[PDB]
Amino acid sequence: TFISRFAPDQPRKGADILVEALERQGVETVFAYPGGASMEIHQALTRSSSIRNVLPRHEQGGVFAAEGYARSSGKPGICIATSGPGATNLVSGLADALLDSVPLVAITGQVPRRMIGTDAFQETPIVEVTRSITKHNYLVMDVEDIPRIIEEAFFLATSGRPGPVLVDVPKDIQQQLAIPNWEQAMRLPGYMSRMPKPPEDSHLEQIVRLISESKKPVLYVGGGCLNSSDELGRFVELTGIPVASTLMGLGSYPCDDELSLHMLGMHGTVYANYAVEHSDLLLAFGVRFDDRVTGKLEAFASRAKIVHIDIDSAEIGKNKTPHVSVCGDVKLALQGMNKVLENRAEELKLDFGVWRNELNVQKQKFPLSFKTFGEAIPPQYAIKVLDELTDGKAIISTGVGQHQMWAAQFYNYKKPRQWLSSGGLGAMGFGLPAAIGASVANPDAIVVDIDGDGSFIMNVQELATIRVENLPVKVLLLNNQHLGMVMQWEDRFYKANRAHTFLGDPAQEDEIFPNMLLFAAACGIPAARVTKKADLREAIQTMLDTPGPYLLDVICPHQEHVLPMIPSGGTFNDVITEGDGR
Amino acid sequence: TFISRFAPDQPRKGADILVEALERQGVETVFAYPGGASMEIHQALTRSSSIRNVLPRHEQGGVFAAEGYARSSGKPGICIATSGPGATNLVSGLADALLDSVPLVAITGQVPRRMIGTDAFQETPIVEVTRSITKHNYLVMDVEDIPRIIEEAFFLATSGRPGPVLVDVPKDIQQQLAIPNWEQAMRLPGYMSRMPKPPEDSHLEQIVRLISESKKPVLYVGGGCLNSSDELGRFVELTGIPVASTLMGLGSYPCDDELSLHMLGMHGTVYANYAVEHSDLLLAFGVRFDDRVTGKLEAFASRAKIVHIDIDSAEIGKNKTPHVSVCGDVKLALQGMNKVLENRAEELKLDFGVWRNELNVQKQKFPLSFKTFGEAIPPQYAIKVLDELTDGKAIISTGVGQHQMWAAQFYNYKKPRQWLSSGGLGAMGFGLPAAIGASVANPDAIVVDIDGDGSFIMNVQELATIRVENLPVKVLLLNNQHLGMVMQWEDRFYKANRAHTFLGDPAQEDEIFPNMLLFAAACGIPAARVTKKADLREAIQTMLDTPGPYLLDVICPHQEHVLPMIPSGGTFNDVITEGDGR
Ligand SMILES: Cc1cc2nc3c(=O)[nH]c(=O)nc-3n(C[C@H](O)[C@H](O)[C@H](O)COP(=O)(O)OP(=O)(O)OC[C@H]3O[C@@H](n4cnc5c(N)ncnc54)[C@H](O)[C@@H]3O)c2cc1C
Ligand SMILES: Cc1cc2nc3c(=O)[nH]c(=O)nc-3n(C[C@H](O)[C@H](O)[C@H](O)COP(=O)(O)OP(=O)(O)OC[C@H]3O[C@@H](n4cnc5c(N)ncnc54)[C@H](O)[C@@H]3O)c2cc1C
Ligand SMILES: Cc1ncc(C[n+]2c([C@@](C)(O)OO)sc(CCOP(=O)(O)OP(=O)(O)O)c2C)c(N)n1
Ligand SMILES: Cc1ncc(C[n+]2c([C@@](C)(O)OO)sc(CCOP(=O)(O)OP(=O)(O)O)c2C)c(N)n1
Ligand SMILES: COc1nc(C)nc(NC(=O)NS(=O)(=O)c2ccccc2OCCCl)n1
Ligand SMILES: COc1nc(C)nc(NC(=O)NS(=O)(=O)c2ccccc2OCCCl)n1
Ligand SMILES: [Mg+2]
Ligand SMILES: [Mg+2]
Ligand SMILES: [Mg+2]
Ligand SMILES: [Mg+2]
Repeated sequence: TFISRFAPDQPRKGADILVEALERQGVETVFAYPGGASMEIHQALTRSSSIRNVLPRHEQGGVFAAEGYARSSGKPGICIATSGPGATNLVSGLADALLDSVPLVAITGQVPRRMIGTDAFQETPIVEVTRSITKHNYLVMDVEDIPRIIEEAFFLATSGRPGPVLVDVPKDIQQQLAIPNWEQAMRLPGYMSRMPKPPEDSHLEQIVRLISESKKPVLYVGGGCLNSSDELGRFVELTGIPVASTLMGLGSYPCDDELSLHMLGMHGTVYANYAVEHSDLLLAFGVRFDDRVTGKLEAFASRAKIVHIDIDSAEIGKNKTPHVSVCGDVKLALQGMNKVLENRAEELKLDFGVWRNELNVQKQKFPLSFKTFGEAIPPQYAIKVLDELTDGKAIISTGVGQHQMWAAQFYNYKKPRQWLSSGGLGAMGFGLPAAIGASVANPDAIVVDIDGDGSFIMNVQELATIRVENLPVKVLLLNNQHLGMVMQWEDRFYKANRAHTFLGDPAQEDEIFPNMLLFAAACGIPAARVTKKADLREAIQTMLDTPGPYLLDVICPHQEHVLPMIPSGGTFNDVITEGDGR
Repeated sequence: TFISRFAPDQPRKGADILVEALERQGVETVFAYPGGASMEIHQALTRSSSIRNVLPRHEQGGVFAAEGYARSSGKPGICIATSGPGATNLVSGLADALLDSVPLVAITGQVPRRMIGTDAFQETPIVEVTRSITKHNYLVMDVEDIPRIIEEAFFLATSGRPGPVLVDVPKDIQQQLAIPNWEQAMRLPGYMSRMPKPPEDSHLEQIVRLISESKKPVLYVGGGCLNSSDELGRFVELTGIPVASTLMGLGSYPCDDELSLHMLGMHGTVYANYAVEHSDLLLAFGVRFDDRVTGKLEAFASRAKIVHIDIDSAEIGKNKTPHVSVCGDVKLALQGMNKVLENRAEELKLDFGVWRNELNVQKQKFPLSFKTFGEAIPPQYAIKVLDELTDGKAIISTGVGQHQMWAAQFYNYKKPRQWLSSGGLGAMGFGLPAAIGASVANPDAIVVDIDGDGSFIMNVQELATIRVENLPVKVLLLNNQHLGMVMQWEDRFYKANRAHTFLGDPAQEDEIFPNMLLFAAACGIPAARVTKKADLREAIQTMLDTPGPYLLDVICPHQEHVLPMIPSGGTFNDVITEGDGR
């Protein structure tokens, strides 16, 4: 039973109605940066005792923190910005949340309703700008609609395939006095009538049947399984099917497990891509068959019966055409299939030990490998040490690039929502603000931003946020002085011709530039640099043991390449397994 | 004080709420064609005792009748159609009403809300289709919004620059029971804050000043003056400025008046186009400077100070850049200027008799002329006889083409809203259904559809409507067996090479085809054909004296050309004054 701060017959500002609408959704944290068009909302936030605001230093930091909050908790992330330049600073995070299916509610202040369309001060038609990069958006045109629209926004953001919803609120609506009606029904008849139903036994029986008739089955799990950790684990016990995971699915099935093929795709392991290449049954659970994973679509799982379980009917058959399809929640499909598998256990007699042994041969012939040069620090090794010293229990956020791939390859995530990374859009600058949101959502967890030097500097201003909010955010900065992933493609395909990928100072070519330690010092954050591989273990331990925030500048040789690599649009026969920039 | 047919606490269907919403707007006549998605609305219409439905035989006839109703009365015309093929049949009339600024409210049934977007039975996304050809449109998503949206539709259609508004009503909303709230405020804050204010004396004084300083002033009046007949007439008394009128403005100033220059433009009189060509002050009242009137914009009124009074700020300076501009209702501007002119009468001493005499010389050297060949009926002469026998008091609707021009040139409209013609879009088939709407709105008036044989056959099915509704609609069919206006351009610019402009039967080339008398006979409408000019006067008199509907098939030589003609994009020096298809 909710307790309002206003009498049921007492008129309050629309901004107070909006804040209470957030309170009634269970919101405890927002990421709000004030401006003229949203001042009323910020005043109403100070009047709330249950909602805390984390003031970022850039609205892109605000939306990315809301993402990290959401990705690490399963709850919707809430960011708030003013009109115009505040709203446009949210755009990268909105697109990021849509491509990765992250539940997000973004609220933007807007000019007064009568000023809309007149090129008013700090006016941006943000509803038009963001229509194609949000799951849905709204322009509130009356204070009476605030309870309903906020409720619909949270429902749309969190139900079905999750995504971002933007709510544009004109300033005059924030000031207008009204008595809210919290009993209004939502106006989503089409959306609600097309929400997937529980999976029928008809479809679930056929899948278990295809499993018993197959000899080379491969699980292909992705971001849709983040809430099915227990069900997927039980499913693997009952079937013994090896698990290949996408970038977004990492941790749904434990990485340090015997049946784990780890990541597949462009930078997936040789044995995971091998398994899919030669499988006869592909169980595609919570995946969208993106080009990083499949390469050439015609060659992807070319001799496999493809079972695709997805909550979005539009994804089924979008790129790869399945044989069997189930449109529904993969959590429920796993539960139904687990019952059938448990009952018919002695009848089915499932044993894929011959297939698993064929894969474990590839696993030992072509494992993930890295080279140690003198006393230089291998980035892959630094992440393995972090995994060891944190016991694989840390929440990991990343930027985008080589360090992102190494953070995916060389850390054994035991649970979903430890892995917070921008996969579909791949937005640099995500790692630091995402760690802010993850730490606020999980204040007792070890939170480490494994960042690159290009990605880290893009939103370096959020170090001030970390200090002011006294968040124990650790930064493991893999510093190669380059835009590494673009540098790698220069080496492979452009004869190592450098086109603006060096991030240091060419006048002092052998100096680490910039000095990231002084960025941390500017914000009162203790920091250190490590260069010798012998010193790396104690340096990471110091970062972990030092209470509060900490930045560890880990210098790495830039000639490292992420391996293996299947070229874009290629097949398994095109996989690159050796070579670097030396 | 309105009297509802339901108790204020009694729930009724949304369809009954919609019909009462029409009743509360003063609606007495709708033009509604039933279908599955609008059956509920039609059931609710039979329960209304104050609203009469005129069932057309085609929804295009329905919307064009709503136009004729509106154009002839100043009230909004209301048409109703079912979803899908009913809605798409409204499209030509919606575009027609937008280009001519006709107040119109179109209501379309729609599939149930949950079916929208699923390619349901008879589903058309009519709101998307018609967004660019309506002033505004709505998709009603809750039964509670019906009172507000209907009120906003009528307000938007009739206020400012009038235009069509479409309201799309899903079938489930028509069936849902609710208690309407008729006190809801409209949500048009931007539109209402930008509605033009009464004209300031600052701007009105400057215009009267420019009048006293000019020696060759020309009034240039259009469709925006249809409600300023008295004010414009008083303005002409106080200034003695000659009046040139657009196609849409005909009748605002009486045609059979001494100061009337009649129509200007592509087929305007030589003296009207002369006056504008050599004017030093152009009073552009309620006009939009379209290409038919101006020709080459740089040459149009090239040596004139241009005063443009328009209620739409977007029209001021759109094609021609004025010197002085007033954004407001021309009715109020005329009233304000009339006060100034009346007070400073002896001070201003306005006399343009020198300019008027220079124009009356052109008026006598180059008047409107037509040629009589043997006993063949000149179409121009037929319209002059109709003018005489009706004493210039008939409501005239037309199709589009040569007959439309002759109906504009050779009938002296004494008041606005006697002239109902499609000017901006120029849609053939307008004349017959427009006469239906004009007769329903003016049941004691003489209503004559001056139609062409191509235009008349397009909506010939509305003859059944005329008989069933027992409307005294007269049809003066100027039958030249051709698509005359396109034929004229073939003669002038394509060496008379015929490209599908002959409407008769080439097997029986000298037979009148089709036999329009049998179309009228099929619908129990008395009819006659006249071919000899000597018989024309009695035939028209018989048409007028015979009570009820009547069709007069007036056979005309097809080689007639509308004269004069300024070629498209030409100047006054390019005017064509002689020649035909002989
Ligand atoms: C530099 C870089 C390199 C990359 N290389 C790789 C790579 O080598 N390998 C790799 O895997 N990725 C790689 N990616 C990531 C990549 O581009 C995509 O983000 C990722 O492959 C897609 O993950 P997904 O298939 O699990 O679909 P997601 O983006 O996670 O979407 C989830 C899918 O499951 C469905 N779903 C959601 N919820 C449910 C539910 N409850 N039940 C059923 N279905 C549900 C959704 O409708 C959607 O179809 C890389 C990214 C970057 C930036
Ligand atoms: C075959 C054919 C030939 C044609 N040839 C000619 C021709 O030779 N000559 C000719 O004149 N037309 C001709 N037309 C008609 C033509 O294409 C245009 O419809 C017409 O010229 C435009 O009329 P208008 O300038 O009065 O503007 P309208 O279409 O009547 O619009 C009214 C204008 O006044 C403004 N307004 C409305 N209400 C008010 C108010 N209360 N106060 C102030 N302003 C207001 C509106 O914003 C708008 O700018 C022809 C049409 C056809 C089909
Ligand atoms: C906002 C933004 N701008 C540019 C991008 C294009 N990319 C990349 C890519 C793979 O998306 O190529 O398309 S990765 C990358 C360079 C990463 O520099 P680093 O942070 O130092 O990490 P590393 O360990 O050295 O590799 C660039 C420039 C991007 N994704 N986001
Ligand atoms: C729905 C529609 N289709 C085609 C049209 C193109 N036009 C015309 C025009 C000027 O708009 O040329 O653009 S006029 C015209 C022929 C008129 O045949 P009539 O009715 O017999 O009259 P008349 O006395 O003989 O001239 C055509 C074909 C049109 N406007 N509407
Ligand atoms: C320096 O100007 C300033 N500074 C600050 C800190 N606040 C405000 N607020 C404000 O202008 N409110 S407003 O009247 O409703 C308003 C009117 C018109 C257009 C926009 C608009 O607001 C939306 C953007 Cl501020 N203005
Ligand atoms: C021959 O079928 C028929 N005939 C007639 C005369 N009426 C109806 N009515 C009807 O189908 N109503 S509906 O259930 O709500 C409905 C459901 C789905 C899609 C559309 C739809 O209606 C909108 C278009 Cl009819 N159907
Ligand atoms: Mg080592
Ligand atoms: Mg780098
Ligand atoms: Mg004669
Ligand atoms: Mg004709």
